[PDB]
Amino acid sequence: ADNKFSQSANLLAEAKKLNDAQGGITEEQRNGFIQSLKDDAKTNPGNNKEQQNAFYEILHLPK
Repeated sequence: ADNKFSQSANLLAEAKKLNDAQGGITEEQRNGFIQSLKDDAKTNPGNNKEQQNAFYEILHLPK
């Protein structure tokens, strides 16, 4: 029943490890995460407002 969580929260944990193992991602790498957050989530009203919060954590970290 852990399917209601968007992959964003999963990528939060996963990218945390991935990025470190890669030795810090470059600017273009994050564009390969932005698409991975929602993929094609249709932009569900309210839901994506929630997704936006996770979006805010992946597009930048040292900035």
